[PDB]
Amino acid sequence: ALDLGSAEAKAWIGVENPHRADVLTELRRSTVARVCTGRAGPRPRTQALLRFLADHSRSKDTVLKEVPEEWVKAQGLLEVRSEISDKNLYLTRPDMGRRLCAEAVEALKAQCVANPDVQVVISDGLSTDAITVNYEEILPPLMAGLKQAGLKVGTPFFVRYGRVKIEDQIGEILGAKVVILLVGERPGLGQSESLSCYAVYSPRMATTVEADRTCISNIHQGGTPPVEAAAVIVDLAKRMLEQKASGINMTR
Amino acid sequence: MKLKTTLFGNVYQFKDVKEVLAKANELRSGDVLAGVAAASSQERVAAKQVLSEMTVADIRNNPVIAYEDDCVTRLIQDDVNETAYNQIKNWSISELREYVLSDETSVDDIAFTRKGLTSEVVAAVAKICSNADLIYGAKKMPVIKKANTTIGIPGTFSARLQPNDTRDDVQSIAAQIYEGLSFGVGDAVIGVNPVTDDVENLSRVLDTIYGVIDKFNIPTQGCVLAHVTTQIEAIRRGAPGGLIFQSICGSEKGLKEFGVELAMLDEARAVGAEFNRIAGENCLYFETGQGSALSAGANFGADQVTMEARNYGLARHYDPFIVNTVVGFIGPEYLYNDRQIIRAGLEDHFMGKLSGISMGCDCCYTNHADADQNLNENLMILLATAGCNYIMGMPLGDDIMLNYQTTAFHDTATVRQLLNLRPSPEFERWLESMGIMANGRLTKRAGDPSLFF
Amino acid sequence: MKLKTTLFGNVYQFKDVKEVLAKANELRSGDVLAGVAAASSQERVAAKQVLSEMTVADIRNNPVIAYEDDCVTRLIQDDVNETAYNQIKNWSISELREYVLSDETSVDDIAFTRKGLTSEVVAAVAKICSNADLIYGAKKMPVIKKANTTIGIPGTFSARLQPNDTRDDVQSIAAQIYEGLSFGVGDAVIGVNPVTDDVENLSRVLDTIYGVIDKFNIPTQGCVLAHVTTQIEAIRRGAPGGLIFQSICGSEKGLKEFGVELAMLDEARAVGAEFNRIAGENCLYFETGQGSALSAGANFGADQVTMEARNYGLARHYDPFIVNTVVGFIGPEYLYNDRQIIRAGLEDHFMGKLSGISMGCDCCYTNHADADQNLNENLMILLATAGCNYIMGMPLGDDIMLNYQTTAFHDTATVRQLLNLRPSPEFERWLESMGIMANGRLTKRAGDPSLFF
Amino acid sequence: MKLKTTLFGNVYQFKDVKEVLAKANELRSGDVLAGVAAASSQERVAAKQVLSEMTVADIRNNPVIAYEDDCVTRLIQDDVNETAYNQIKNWSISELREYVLSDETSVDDIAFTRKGLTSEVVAAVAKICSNADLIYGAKKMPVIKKANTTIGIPGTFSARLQPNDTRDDVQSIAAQIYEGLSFGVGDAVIGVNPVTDDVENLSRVLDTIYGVIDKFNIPTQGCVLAHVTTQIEAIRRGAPGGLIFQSICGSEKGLKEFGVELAMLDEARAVGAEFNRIAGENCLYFETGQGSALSAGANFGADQVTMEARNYGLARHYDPFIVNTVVGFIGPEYLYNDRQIIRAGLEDHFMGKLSGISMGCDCCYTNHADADQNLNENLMILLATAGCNYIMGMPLGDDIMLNYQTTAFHDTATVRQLLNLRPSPEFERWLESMGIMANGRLTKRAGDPSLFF
Ligand code: B12
Ligand SMILES: [N+]
Ligand SMILES: [N+]
Ligand SMILES: [N+]
Repeated sequence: ALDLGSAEAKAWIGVENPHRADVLTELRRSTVARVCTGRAGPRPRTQALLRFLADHSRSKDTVLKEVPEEWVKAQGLLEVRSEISDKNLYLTRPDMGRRLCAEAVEALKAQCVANPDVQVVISDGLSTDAITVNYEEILPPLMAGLKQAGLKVGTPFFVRYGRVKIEDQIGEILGAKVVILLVGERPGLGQSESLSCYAVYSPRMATTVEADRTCISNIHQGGTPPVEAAAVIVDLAKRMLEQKASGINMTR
Repeated sequence: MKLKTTLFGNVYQFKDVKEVLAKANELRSGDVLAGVAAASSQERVAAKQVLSEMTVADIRNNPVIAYEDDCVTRLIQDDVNETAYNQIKNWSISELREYVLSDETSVDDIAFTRKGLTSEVVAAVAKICSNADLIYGAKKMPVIKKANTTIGIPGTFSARLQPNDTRDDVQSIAAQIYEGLSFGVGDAVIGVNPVTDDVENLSRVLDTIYGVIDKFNIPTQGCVLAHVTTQIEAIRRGAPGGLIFQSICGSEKGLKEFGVELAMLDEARAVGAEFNRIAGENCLYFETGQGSALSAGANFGADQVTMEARNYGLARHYDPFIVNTVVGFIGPEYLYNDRQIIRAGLEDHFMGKLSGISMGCDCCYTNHADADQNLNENLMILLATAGCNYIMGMPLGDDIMLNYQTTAFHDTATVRQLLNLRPSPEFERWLESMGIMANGRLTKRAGDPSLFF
Repeated sequence: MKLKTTLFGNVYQFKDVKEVLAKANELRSGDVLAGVAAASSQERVAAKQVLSEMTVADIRNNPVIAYEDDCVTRLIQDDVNETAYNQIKNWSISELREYVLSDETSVDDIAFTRKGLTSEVVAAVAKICSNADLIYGAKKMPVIKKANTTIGIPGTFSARLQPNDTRDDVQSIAAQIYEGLSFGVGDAVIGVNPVTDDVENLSRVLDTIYGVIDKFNIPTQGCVLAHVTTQIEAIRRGAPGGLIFQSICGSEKGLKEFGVELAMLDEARAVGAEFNRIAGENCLYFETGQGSALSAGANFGADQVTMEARNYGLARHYDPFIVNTVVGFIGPEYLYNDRQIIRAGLEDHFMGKLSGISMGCDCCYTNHADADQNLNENLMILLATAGCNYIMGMPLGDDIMLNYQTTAFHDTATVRQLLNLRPSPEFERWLESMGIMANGRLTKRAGDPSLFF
Repeated sequence: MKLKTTLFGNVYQFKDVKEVLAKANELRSGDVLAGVAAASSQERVAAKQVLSEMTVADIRNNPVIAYEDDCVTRLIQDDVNETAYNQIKNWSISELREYVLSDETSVDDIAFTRKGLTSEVVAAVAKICSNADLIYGAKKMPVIKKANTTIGIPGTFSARLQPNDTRDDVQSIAAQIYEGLSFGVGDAVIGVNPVTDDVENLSRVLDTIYGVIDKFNIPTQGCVLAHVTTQIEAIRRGAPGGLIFQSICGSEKGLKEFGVELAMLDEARAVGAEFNRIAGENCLYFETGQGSALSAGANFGADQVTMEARNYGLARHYDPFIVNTVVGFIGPEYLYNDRQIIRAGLEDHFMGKLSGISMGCDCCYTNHADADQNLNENLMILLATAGCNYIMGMPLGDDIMLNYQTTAFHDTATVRQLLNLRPSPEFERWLESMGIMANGRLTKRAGDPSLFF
């Protein structure tokens, strides 16, 4: 008996007659990649393929699950959304996900801190799990360090059905010096909690290019710890404010 | 020139060449998102017929982006051999398609004919080609390059070892390297996608890659697929140089989206000649894929197949060692399902081979698109019969960092033994001495990464 | 045996082997129409894991139809080599899949192992096989038969000449014959699907086929795909007999739908031995396809893949010259789109080669299905790499009578020249004598039907 | 480094690297005329031993002309792969010679090692190499290039058709063209040395060459060996361009003597990419020869072997299709007799192959030198065993215009049939289609120019 989602199935070694089986367990402990699964001729082994399909079924489910309306309110966040109305349209209209809706822009100028130096924006993107799993672990330490020996920190708000380029409109609307977008990356096979950070200095919808942003990706327990990522994002925004540049326009 | 035809008694008129190029495309979600797709199957066929009756001069003199407004257009137009163009300028695209597909057309004939083409003409041929047309046409157009291994020889099949980690951890990266080498993967390159973009990260990943290369005297090359500027910087400061990588887009505004100038690629060519550990003459690596120009708002009303062909005209200028499209890397907003991803992978490889570059393909998909791993195995075999220069390799095709599924190390060994294909002759010699391969097939002790210990 | 598994902490219960076999299938419209498909992708993987842990005895002892209630079940069960069965009765379906795919497993190893299998066990292995598994596994399982041509030799590729007409007009049928021969098509069989099912019409078409065969001394065989009863009567009356055809189903109720008794197949074997112009020892021809058992209400709660596998255990008893699935002949109610038709094509061919029959495939689709001609070109190449024994051939693939689209005459020549495959050695010698083929490639005058005049 | 050695108890002091390189040369009249030769055979061996003990860095850091004072020195120094240099900078010239000659050293080993060398280091190895060393070392160092023909493949042997005339008469030039083609000569290039240096005369000769090329569809390329400026202007005006030629020298003062700027070679590369009828990527042609730098007073106290080696480091920067030394073209003031001309021929070819250029040799002599036609036949065979890429060809070797004697059309056919060497594979296919060659040998009707009529 074996649960394909169990840790025992994830740590399975499939090499039949190994040269050094102890070394194989050393490689298996060294990576999350599906190594040391063996082979059946030149094809993958049966159990390794079965776990692949079981992980794909779980990954395809996380694509359409939205962060509940009660969760974003439980964090005391102002929820707002782009021009997208549902996740089916979100997958086919990236342009509509890069523009705030008509009620979105008005809600921003009404409830958010005007002309901040660091504006934090949290959005679902393509991974709800990247938001709900990593939030409480990264947001308190991020918004502390931005304030401890800090500056004018804007008001947080959640953007539903949002893409990365929508942070150029947010910085233009609020006049923010630095815009920090925490967004869930597209779902992987073994996990779907990967959170990313895209930061740009004083963005403009008409001139800001994608290379003007600094990217910190793979923020999760398997990757960069959300606590560890909070300290480096605060340090980043400090350097983007000192240098008055972001993306490839920064030194080192 | 004619921009109109009559199909079943109904007249189908089009505005310009850019609309004819776009509406002749097979149906994909990207052309609908751009508003340039045909409204029905009749107008798509009508657009193909009008496109097939246009001449090479009609499409060369009408680039989707003007000469004076786009440096990629200038590079494509400036690199045209005008003698080869004047020979074929009056050929209709229907005649150029039959010319490429003809068994009376040799490889040397195409070698001179493709110099009279532009990327717009290359895309025009792929639009009026069936899936078997794209496969057989590309098979008779091999492109051979040499770094520390020779790639693209008919009867051979290479693969890139892709060991990505969520934190660029050198223990996780090395573990996937020993797994890929045990399956015969890595004759294209051992290329790492970096989760960061700092210079000290790249050198640490490169030192790990080349520590394995120098340990077992592996004939191959290393690469970290960060931005080209920080690649140049790390190599300029002592990091071992092999292949220099940069993502490219078919327009100037698309290059500005990636932060890339054409002078950066000239510098990468000069840094490789002074620093890189490459025995051959080719050391550059580009990656493409349909939908990049549309994502950057830099397609200018052109379809994603024409814009993808402009990638190949830009890459041909720098004579790279390898180019591969990442056919299903972005999402379903540009390529929705199995049918569109296979069609794009066949188009991209055919256009890359017609452009004269060492065209490979990352047969891949994402988890928010309508596809599964059976799609990767379908396309990897179709492209292999088309003479695809190389594919990617990861443990079971599961990328723990890029959050997508590509081909497994099993998949390269499967294709090689199914179609009786060998690796690069330099790499095959190493696998034989390592006891991993014999007569192109994996030995009993192959597929075991603990063999290197 | 276990009818249960825990996936992600969730317990999945399954009724019997019939439900596990059905739900382990990849998603297809026929299983949804049959009410036997998995409710979710999670249950589908659960059914695969439960299926992988069941032994060969679990599925051999649990056929989808009872022995005492179905003559096909009796034929499959009585033909089992019991010594080979006892060697593998304790193996799980997971161990049998790894045994088939193993490079340490030779053709002679499978030659004896397959005799201990039943059709339900053959379907079980295919359900837990990926698309590349079905391709590589079928490639290492060649089945060679011989009539007037030898088929199935690795490195060869045959093709059926299919000249159909709306009124069985022999002049229209003969026109398509010269078209196919000019492309190298016809080494499998020159088989005509008849509009009428009368004896004199069948004999008239046969005289036309063999008039061309005798005039140019073509090493091949003729056939008219009518009912087996009227084929036998026409041959008894003096019509030239080559291959004797009959459509088959995987259940006794399914055979009754076609009006076929098992004694009719014994008679066709006895008539062929007395009358047919065949040099080899194989002279029978069967066609299959998923959905036929469900169309007749004769699947009895089983999925269309397990029922299709039962066609092969039945056909193996008569050792025919050629068998081929008509993968997308019926409609989208059984196989909806490109993904399902490709999957079924790889399934049917792998199951046929595992059962030991000369398995081909009619790569085809209907106009009310979600498919086009680029699908046929994708599947023919994937199956050719899998060692498919033969495909069909019509001018551009358009059947003017059966109202569907198969592969073109161009398609066989493309496959052969793309993959370096030859025709049947006897037929290739004839094409070389006719100046149609040299070194496995079409000559300059090939593809021209006026060459025979 | 040591500038001194004790030979037979006698201390030999040398001034700098320039004197050691010059005195280590074998005895030739040019070095005596240059005042740089060794005073005795004892000092010559002393200069060889001192040269053998100096490292690669000693000679790389001591070019015969300063960097800031010579653009050729800058081009040679800037093209050095510094990573490959640091691997070998501490090796002595003795260890580098044994490294080149080693059977454990592969072509790919030298492919990277040669990038860390300079022209002065290339000459250093040749000075301490015997005649068989120069032959075996150059044989294991093949350089393959491709225009419309592929040249340099081991087992092949090419030849330049050289039809010169005293008045550039095209009818006399065309007569020699049919003579050479009837012997299998012309796969390297059909290059005419022109009496006049005007544009219309150049274009008239080009139209004559390509009129023969286009009539019989000959896979080759035409050239008129005039100045590079008038070649470019003629091609810009519409004359058919194949190879663009220019004589080169190993110093900036030497290039000024010919009236050549390095920008002129950049322009010929850019003009060839826009106009020339070349299928491959190589279209440039350079000719060299010892004594040219001393003739222009542009050797600056260096010997003619080190100056000739600098032609190759310059030519390598432009990656031409063919380079060849004209070994005995000038007179006895630089190369006196048979022994010196044979030695220089082996020297020049070995140094060219070590530098990575498609090295040929015009085995020739003048009538005021101490040589005859038996010398040309000795050197052509020694160089053919050394893998010489090509030689010249004239009727019996008599140049009616250049007033010297090279190799005959018979000479290429003799070499090929004596050593079982083939022509360029594209050209060999054409000779077989013309009934001139079968199985690498001249047919009965070969050698007859009236065959083309
Ligand atoms: C898909 C993808 C791309 C796509 C983006 C197009 C698209 N519509 O998605 C393409 C193929 C163009 C791409 C290109 C590059 N990418 Co990228 N990309 C990804 C990937 C896999 C997903 C990001 C994601 O899920 N975003 C969430 C979604 C909801 O947001 P989105 O608005 O749909 O997508 C936007 C961003 O993803 C952004 N983007 C994508 N890649 C990169 C890279 C950088 C440095 C920046 C600032 C932005 C950026 O562009 C999109 C349009 O706004 C990540 C890997 C990961 N797991 O995070 C790597 C990743 C972010 N990319 C990366 C790199 C290295 C690049 C390149 C710089 C490569 C190169 N050498 O040129 C380029 C240039 C990017 C640019 N300046 O425009 C690295 C970042 C390293 C770092 N710490 O800076 C990552 C982490 C992984 C990798 N190695 O590929 N990428
Ligand atoms: N693109
Ligand atoms: N069936
Ligand atoms: N020289």
